[PDB]
Amino acid sequence: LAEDPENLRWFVQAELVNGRWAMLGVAGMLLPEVFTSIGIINVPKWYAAGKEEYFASSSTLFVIEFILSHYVEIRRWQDIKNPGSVNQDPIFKQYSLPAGEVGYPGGIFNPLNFAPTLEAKEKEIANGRLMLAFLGFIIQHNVTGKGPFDNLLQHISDPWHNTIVQ
Amino acid sequence: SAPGDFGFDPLGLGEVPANLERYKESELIHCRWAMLAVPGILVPEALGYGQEWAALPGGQATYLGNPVPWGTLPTILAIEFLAIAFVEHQRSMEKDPEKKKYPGGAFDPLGYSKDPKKLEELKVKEIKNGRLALLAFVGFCVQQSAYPGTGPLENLATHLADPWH
Amino acid sequence: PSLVISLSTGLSLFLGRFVFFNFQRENMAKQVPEQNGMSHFEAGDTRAKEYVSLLKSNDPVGFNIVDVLAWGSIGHIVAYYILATASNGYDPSFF
Ligand SMILES: CCCCCCCCCCCCO[C@H]1O[C@H](CO)[C@@H](O[C@H]2O[C@H](CO)[C@@H](O)[C@H](O)[C@H]2O)[C@H](O)[C@H]1O
Repeated sequence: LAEDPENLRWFVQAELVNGRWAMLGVAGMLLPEVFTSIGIINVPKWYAAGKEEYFASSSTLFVIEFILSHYVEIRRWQDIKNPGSVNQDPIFKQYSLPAGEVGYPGGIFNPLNFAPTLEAKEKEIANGRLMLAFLGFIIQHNVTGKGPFDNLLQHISDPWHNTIVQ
Repeated sequence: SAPGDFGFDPLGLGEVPANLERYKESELIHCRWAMLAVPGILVPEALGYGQEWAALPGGQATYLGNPVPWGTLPTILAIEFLAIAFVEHQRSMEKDPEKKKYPGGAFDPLGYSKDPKKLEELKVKEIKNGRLALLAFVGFCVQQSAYPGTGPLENLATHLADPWH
Repeated sequence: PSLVISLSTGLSLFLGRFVFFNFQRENMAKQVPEQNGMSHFEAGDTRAKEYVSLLKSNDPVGFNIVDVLAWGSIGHIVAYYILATASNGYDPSFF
């Protein structure tokens, strides 16, 4: 007998998790542009600490890392079904405990709210999308090239290039 | 994740609430036997000098008459599984509240039957140590359960090694 | 290499757990109950079973193994014989 727009919690979240990890995603780039120098795929190995002991390996620099993340990630699941995270800023966003205009079922279109301080994650909405779709762009044009813009000598007009494989 | 929140009474609770893990108090003390065996290493710089039965050279006392089958293995073995039938025989003749025979009726009023015959009895700390042993026995005990040939000879680098294997 | 008599030792471990009750109470076969002639009727059918009767010699005749299985197996079966050997007898240690 259930009709239309339901979901409640759901993937309103997903967006604000994608964009905030798309924002902090392009923060991966950023660096190699004003003073260009080091970039592309890099296989970075990140930034690297001191010159004492390491040499290419010293074991997996991430698998040991992500066990920690784990039981600090299922904690949003330790949240999304039954709300709980003192700050309370994604599940519905802040302002304390409001947005129950969608927490107890019955959305339909609901835009929402949040931040005792002035406005909202609202013009921190756009900045969510532009970054989720920017990656789109960012890892779209690798497969062919890796640098952005110069001036009017012989770059910003596109001369001759190789196309896709075939 | 087997104790991923589930269980009711006989197969759920009943079998387990202490019982199976109180019989897994054996697991810990058998592991106490196994870690009353292995700690021949544990403390480095020790003074072992040498018996202890190693690598099969002859046996207990050679025996004035050919060894029973052959080896030091079946001599200590074949007995074990009939002499320690002492304990569990007594463990499978129990019951929780009072003991008489198979009398009249004692299913439930208030007081509620009892609790695992030998329940927690409090000390909800043996279990908090029990599962720890189990996790240890099951867990990184495969630090020495995959390719365990060499002993300890640490040379300096870091840790771990992945796969590879 | 093989303990061959490791396990025939082993199997009449258990069927002497057989030598049991031809002896001890009353007759054969807890006397033919039901065998020939044919059960009540019974009928669905039918009985009995009893999770409750795996005792009686669990403890006593769990020795039966070590009988033959000791001194009468790897240790040269009854050396204490003589008792009419001349159409022949012996018998003689293949061991
Ligand atoms: C959530 C459960 C699943 C949904 C599927 C089931 C849908 C429910 C079916 C409706 C049951 C019968 O309802 C029935 O009564 C109406 C009024 O009493 C009648 O309706 C009629 O009478 C009215 C009188 O002014 C007119 O204005 C209406 O236009 C005309 O349709 C119809 O005969 C029918 O609509």
